[PDB]
Amino acid sequence: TTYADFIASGRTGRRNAIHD
Amino acid sequence: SVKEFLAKAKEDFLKKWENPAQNTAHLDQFERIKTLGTGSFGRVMLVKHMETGNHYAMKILDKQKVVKLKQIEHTLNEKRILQAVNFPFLVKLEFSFKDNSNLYMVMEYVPGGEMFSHLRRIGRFSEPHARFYAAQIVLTFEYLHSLDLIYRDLKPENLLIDQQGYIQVTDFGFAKRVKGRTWTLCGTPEYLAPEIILSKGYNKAVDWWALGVLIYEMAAGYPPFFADQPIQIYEKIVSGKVRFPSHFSSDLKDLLRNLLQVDLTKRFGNLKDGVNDIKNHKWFATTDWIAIYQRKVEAPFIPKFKGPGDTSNFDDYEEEEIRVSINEKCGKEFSEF
Ligand SMILES: c1ccc(CNc2ncnc3[nH]cnc23)cc1
Repeated sequence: TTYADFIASGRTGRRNAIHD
Repeated sequence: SVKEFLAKAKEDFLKKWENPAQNTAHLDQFERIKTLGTGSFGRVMLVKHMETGNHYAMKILDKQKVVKLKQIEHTLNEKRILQAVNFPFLVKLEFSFKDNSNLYMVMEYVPGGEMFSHLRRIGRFSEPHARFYAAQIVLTFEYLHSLDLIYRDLKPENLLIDQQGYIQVTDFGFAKRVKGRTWTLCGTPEYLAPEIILSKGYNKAVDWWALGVLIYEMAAGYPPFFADQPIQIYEKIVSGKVRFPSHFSSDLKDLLRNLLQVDLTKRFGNLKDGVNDIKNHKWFATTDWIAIYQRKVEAPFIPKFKGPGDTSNFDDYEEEEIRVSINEKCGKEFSEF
């Protein structure tokens, strides 16, 4: 499922901003 | 009347924008308690103002780190804008000052924690729960955009939940006052509009795309474009192929298709009717806009608070002691702060 793919991803924690 | 409210709000903003408050407190007036959240330039700490007994959230920026990261102008934008704005869903800046080493922004303490924490724990919000939050973002952006401000960092991490279960927008590090188009590559990978990824000149419509990402994430429990690496997220966004959970209402999907519109001539918030295309959309039919602004709508979720100064709605962070150099650093870079 998409939920299981999200939960197993490395992007479920607080996401950092990007710049420049 | 919205036009009338906004014109008066603009008069108020312009006076503070043209004549900014500066050096309104000193570090030794606050007792440092605990770190509420972190960043590239320092931290946001729970503090206690000794004279009043009030608790505040103090953002600390190391001037040398700001300079190294080429965030000087963005930092000056953050403080200049925050001290000038006034809206129920924007965190108040109580004080600002600087010392030899750092920049300080003392803001209203929001004890309920980040929307991010509650969303990840619970999994997803129901459509009425998501609609309640989305409505507050819609009004906040209508207010910011009317003042020529682009927010550029919408995400659950930056949305705090107050004692009344209402949103307080925090972190103005990418906020900018712009009448035309702008070019800076900034924001969060999952929330970036295709215009930003494609190094095009962009405007306020990027905030409306970010609103589409937020509504989707609150109602699905995961964002519409995710992958392990930002480059893979960018490929998904530029295609803009969006798949919706089966549980999303037909009205929710229609709103999201208009918000996550790669074509700027078709994006809601960007058309001739502006924000009204969003506010009058079927998914918002049950929303009383005036009652949202007035905070008279009952919140679907009220956080727990075990008295003043409690931090349990926030994660724990490693503490680093504040060192203030004997020598002034980056004086000229930050003179207007
Ligand atoms: C980035 C996003 C969120 C946080 C947590 N801030 C925060 N927490 C509590 N009260 C506040 N008022 C002003 N800001 C805050 C820190 C960094």
